[PDB]
Amino acid sequence: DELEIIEGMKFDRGYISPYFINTSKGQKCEFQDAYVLLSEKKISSIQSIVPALEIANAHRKPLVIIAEDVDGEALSTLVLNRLKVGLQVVAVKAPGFGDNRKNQLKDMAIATGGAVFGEEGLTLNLEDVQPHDLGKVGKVIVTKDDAMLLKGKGDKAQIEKRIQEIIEQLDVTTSEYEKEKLNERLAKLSDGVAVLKVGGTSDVEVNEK
Amino acid sequence: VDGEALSTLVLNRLKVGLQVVAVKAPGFGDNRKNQLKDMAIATGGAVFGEEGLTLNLEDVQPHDLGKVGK
Amino acid sequence: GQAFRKFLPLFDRVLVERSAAETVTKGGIMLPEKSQGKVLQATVVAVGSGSKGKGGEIQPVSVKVGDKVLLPEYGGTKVVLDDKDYFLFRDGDILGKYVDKLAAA
Amino acid sequence: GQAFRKFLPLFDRVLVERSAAETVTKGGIMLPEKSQGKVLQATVVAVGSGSKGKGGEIQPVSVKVGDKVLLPEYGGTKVVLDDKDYFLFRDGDILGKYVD
Amino acid sequence: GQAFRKFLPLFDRVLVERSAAETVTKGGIMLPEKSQGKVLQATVVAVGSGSKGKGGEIQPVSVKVGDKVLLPEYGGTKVVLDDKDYFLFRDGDILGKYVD
Amino acid sequence: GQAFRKFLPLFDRVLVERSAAETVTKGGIMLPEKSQGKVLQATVVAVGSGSKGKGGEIQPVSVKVGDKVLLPEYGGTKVVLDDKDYFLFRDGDILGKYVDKL
Repeated sequence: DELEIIEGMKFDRGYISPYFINTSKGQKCEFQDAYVLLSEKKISSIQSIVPALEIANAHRKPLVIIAEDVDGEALSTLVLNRLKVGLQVVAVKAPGFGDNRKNQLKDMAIATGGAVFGEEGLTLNLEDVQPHDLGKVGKVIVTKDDAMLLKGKGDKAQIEKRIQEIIEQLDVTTSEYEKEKLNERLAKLSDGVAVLKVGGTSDVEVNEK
Repeated sequence: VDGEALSTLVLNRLKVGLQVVAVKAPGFGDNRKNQLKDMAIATGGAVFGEEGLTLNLEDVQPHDLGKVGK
Repeated sequence: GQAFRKFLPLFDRVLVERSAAETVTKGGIMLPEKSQGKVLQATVVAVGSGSKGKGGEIQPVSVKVGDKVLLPEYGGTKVVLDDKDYFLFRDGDILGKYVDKLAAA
Repeated sequence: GQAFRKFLPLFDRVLVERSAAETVTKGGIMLPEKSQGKVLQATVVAVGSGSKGKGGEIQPVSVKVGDKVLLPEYGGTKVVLDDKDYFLFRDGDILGKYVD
Repeated sequence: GQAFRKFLPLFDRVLVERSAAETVTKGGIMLPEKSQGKVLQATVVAVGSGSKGKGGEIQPVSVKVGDKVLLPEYGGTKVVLDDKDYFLFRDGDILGKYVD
Repeated sequence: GQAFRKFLPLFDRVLVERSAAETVTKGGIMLPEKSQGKVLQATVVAVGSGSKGKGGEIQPVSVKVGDKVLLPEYGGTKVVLDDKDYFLFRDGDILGKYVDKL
């Protein structure tokens, strides 16, 4: 048996490009006191991405970008400014399903303090950002496979509101789709959840135990 | 209630706490008309949308259309 | 012909600033940024020398700078000066002028 | 050229007010406010200086202000004035004048 | 009418050099050379004799050489002189001249 | 108006020799439009009398024979003389003349 305790914001998506790597040991990009940008839409274009980087270089902080995808010319700006004037940026794919992604990115928005870009209703566009529209996190670690965000700052009342919302969701939720728990574990992290990995030498043993 | 209307309702709800709420009609085809006339007559008068006697949503008055309590 | 922000429009062209469209409607209630159209009220800020045609001599444009004017919803090209938005129209395309003074009382 | 409600139409253009649409037609029978619809009779309320193109000199528009006139069903652009609806047409587009 | 790099544009046509576009915008952040555009500021470098029309005598083009000028985003055709890129427009198509 | 290989172009028309056209293929491979060939360099070899219009008298064409000239990528129609390829353009369609003397 092993007890693992998770706290933070973990999800299974990795940097889009190898050029983002910072550590050379492990091949990770490791950041602290970072900003986070959250885009519900794809980021291909330049004109939507650039102010978000100017605002980052202004306040001399590393930037993590989470999006449906980041590619076209945007990615080119990202790894050019990364490779030539050691700017601290990474870009990663949205946790990814379809309609689930909206709740996940809005979760990360609420946790890290800040707002999601792209179309919900009231649309905030990527061209007009302010530092209070981003996100702020104690630490960030990214690999080829997975992304972890740590010590994100936001309204604790509003986050506990969020968890109170998801539990009251799942409890009445005649569902074979357990991702609501996968959501709930995330927004509970850095308050925390404990996973109990049970051992044994054979499946039947593992199930009885 | 959706499109641009809902967009006005929120975000403008999130402003110097004025209270608005919007809800779907009890619904289900031809029944909803009879239900809305019920709530109309109950709160005392109420008509909008297509018609017997036609009242349009652009032309409202403070005595409209029925009232109310809680 | 007279210019604006170091920009002189050519032949028939008139440059105008669209006056900012309403965010707080009547009484006190604000509306979302998508519900506004292109706003069709505009002040003119620059003017071309005029159209050489309908003669042999140049014919000057029918509006003076600083006039309030009513645009059509179509047929106009955006230009940006000092990171601000202005719009460029043919003199013929403009529909109406708002007037500065009354005749009788 | 003459104007209306601080609005002067340019070159060829004429501004008109559409005259109010029928509620008790012919047989004594009333109609709903949605049943029509753009009215093709209109009184002129403003006029442009005229079209520069028809010589070297300006040619003034063929209608004077305050005339009753018959519009086409398609052309012309809506304008709103404090806070009422008026419509704007080219002088050529207008079909007819009512005389008196 | 006046020419450039042994090239004289004909009738109404104007030849211009597009002035080199931004690599380091505003703040401090660099951009890829082709990213998503054509730059719409350009200096004129050659000029045609004129269109001759609207009369019987030639009418010269409305811009002189060496003016700063604002192009439209669609028209004009590319031409290459001494392995460098220049662009060719009708005099009417040009939107604006920059004054000192 | 002056002619070439027993061919005289009419009204507004100019006959020109184009330096080889095909850009769409290289060698054996296909190419993506670059501005692949928006503009052709060519020397003029024949000329029409001129366009009767803008007056009552004929107005002669704006280029003389033997000039170097820049064609548009579109418009012109092929003609063949002594089994060689030449191309025919309107005087208006021509974009530019190359000059020979500062």
